[PDB]
Amino acid sequence: VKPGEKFDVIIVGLGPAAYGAALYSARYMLKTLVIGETPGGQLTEAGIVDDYLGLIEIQASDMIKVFNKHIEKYEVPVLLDIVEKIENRDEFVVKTKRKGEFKADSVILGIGVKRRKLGVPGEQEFAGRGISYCSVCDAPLFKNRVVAVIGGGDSALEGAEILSSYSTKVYLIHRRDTFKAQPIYVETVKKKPNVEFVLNSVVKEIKGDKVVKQVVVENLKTGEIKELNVNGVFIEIGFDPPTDFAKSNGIETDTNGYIKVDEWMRTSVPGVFAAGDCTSAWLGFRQVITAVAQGAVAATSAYRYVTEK
Amino acid sequence: VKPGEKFDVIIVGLGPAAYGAALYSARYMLKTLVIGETPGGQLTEAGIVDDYLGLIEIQASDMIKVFNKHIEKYEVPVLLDIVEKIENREFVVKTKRKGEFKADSVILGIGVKRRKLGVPGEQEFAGRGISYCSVCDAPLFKNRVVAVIGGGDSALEGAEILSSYSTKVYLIHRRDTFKAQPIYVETVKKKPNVEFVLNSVVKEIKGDKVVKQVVVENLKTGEIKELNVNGVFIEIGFDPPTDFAKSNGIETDTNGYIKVDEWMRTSVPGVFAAGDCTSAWLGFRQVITAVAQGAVAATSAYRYVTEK
Ligand SMILES: NC(=O)c1ccc[n+]([C@@H]2O[C@H](COP(=O)([O-])OP(=O)(O)OC[C@H]3O[C@@H](n4cnc5c(N)ncnc54)[C@H](OP(=O)(O)O)[C@@H]3O)[C@@H](O)[C@H]2O)c1
Ligand SMILES: NC(=O)c1ccc[n+]([C@@H]2O[C@H](COP(=O)([O-])OP(=O)(O)OC[C@H]3O[C@@H](n4cnc5c(N)ncnc54)[C@H](OP(=O)(O)O)[C@@H]3O)[C@@H](O)[C@H]2O)c1
Repeated sequence: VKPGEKFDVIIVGLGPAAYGAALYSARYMLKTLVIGETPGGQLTEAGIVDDYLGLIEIQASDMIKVFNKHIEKYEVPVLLDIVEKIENRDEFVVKTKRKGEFKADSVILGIGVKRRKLGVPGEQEFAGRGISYCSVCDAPLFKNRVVAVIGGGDSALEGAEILSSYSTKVYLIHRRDTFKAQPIYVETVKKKPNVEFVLNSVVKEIKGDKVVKQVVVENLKTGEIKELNVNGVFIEIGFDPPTDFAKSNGIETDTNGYIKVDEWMRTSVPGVFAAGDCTSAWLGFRQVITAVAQGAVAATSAYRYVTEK
Repeated sequence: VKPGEKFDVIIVGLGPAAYGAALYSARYMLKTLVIGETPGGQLTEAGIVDDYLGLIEIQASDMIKVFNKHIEKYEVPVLLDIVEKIENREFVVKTKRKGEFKADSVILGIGVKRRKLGVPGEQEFAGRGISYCSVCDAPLFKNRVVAVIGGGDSALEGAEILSSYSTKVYLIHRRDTFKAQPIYVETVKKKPNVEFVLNSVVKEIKGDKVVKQVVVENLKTGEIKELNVNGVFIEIGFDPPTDFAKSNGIETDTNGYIKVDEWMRTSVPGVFAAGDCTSAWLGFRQVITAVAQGAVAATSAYRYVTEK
């Protein structure tokens, strides 16, 4: 591909939603270009994926390999870079951090979201070695083990509820006295015999040997520091939507800051579609299967928009 | 399993949506039971599947096998039978010949039934050049001549994508007008390699090992023509499970599909649905989206049960 050159559609991102959209866009014979920074997106920080039907207990690394090979069978050009802006015109102009500008009749955003990190020692050290950011995804991996879940929202509460059906013991560590998660989940989890609430507390450090062995916690009231032996730590403290990219490109966001889409993945800007974690659809529920399917839908909406145009 | 046993969730159907919901249901630790008549559902009539990301050019029969192995890894019991009734008494699911089962929730993945055409050769050339899905199989017919039967959105969109891959397309329709959206008609109309064959019907499909011709009859003149084609795409629609829905107190939309909101919730609390029996992404009949809706319906089933 050459700086310049127009495409029927340019896909921003290289996570599951992006591959999903790429596969369908290429199969509809739209001239397609994928521009994204990290191949696999969040799959780069996953370990074993067993929630994508048909790809049994597959290594995330292998999942990325086969997703890329699948779109490469259709010869979709993939540029590894960052999209800086998406300019409206008649036709779209998409600027990258290096590779230049490209034109397109439609654009599909699969930019994902940034996971919020605790920012404490041991966090990167043990990522993928006892630390997970997805309870629904990795809970089955902790049957009869001891774990801690960190946060006080719907995903931390639902995480603890799921982990309670697998783990011997679950510590729900949250920094406030109260929870913003739905009261229903709170009441539900409190009633669990193997769940212990550790309120007004924050994690100070995550320790271990080859893997996680303990979480050091500080009670923010009593200043008291204590160590809990755990086999795993699930960080469920939320995400940062790409509200700045959206606003910066004239794209409407919902009341949560996510890219606003309708059923068929259409954004507020005619000709611009979006898929995966960056959208308002199925907020909360972030899985590979749903992002890949939303990509197929976004690609379908772009095909209809381009062919009708 | 045994009649009378209780489950957290019972999934009806054994298609991609059902596999999808069973996978997430078992992983949420919901005691799960799948009751479906035909394993793989519509996948039974497909050939190579190359639109489900990560499963490259896989035979539909092998997609069915790995889908089943994925849920059997979680020991989800599968009962091969037909669900006759779903009653709210918790739920009591009545099957045709295996008894009744109890459940706190139910996920419907019953799909739709393809409208049969029924013309000589249709059976003789199954998998032999006859397809029931233009978007799925178009890439397999690059530089080949094909015919598309139908006059709706499916047929027109099919003729549109096939016009891009194929040499030429014969759009054969029995009416003088189209049931497809006007925008679809004018778009196809502008494709130089799409030839409308209106007020016409297919009389039969011929070939040797594979399809080689289609015999069409003009309803207004009785004239007959043999058209040489390498492929025949039958796009005449599907019949939703309206009657099943109404018989079970489930609301349907204006097209007769089971109505669901964004979370795959039907009009009945505790009853969810996924895949092409639902009103969501109506007409988009893809394995990938059906599997995803199953994950969503299993998640809504999970939230419902844990909160009950
Ligand atoms: N309907 C459902 O079943 C469901 C399930 C899961 C998620 N969701 C949705 O998805 C969205 C995001 O879910 P979410 O619960 O992950 O995000 P969230 O609603 O933002 O809650 C996460 C919480 O973690 C805490 N936290 C943040 N940074 C922290 C830090 N550095 N150290 C310790 N604690 C920290 C915060 O609590 P404080 O700021 O209060 O201290 C924060 O609000 C929500 O809008 C939610 O409704 C829905
Ligand atoms: N919005 C979109 O872009 C889109 C795209 C694809 C599919 N869809 C959805 O998919 C659903 C079903 O597919 P569809 O729209 O193609 O079905 P459809 O709306 O029923 O149109 C198919 C047509 O095939 C003709 N036909 C039926 N039986 C026939 C036979 N035995 N011999 C010859 N011709 C026959 C019929 O025309 P006559 O009855 O007039 O003879 C029939 O209306 C739709 O209801 C729609 O919601 C939507």
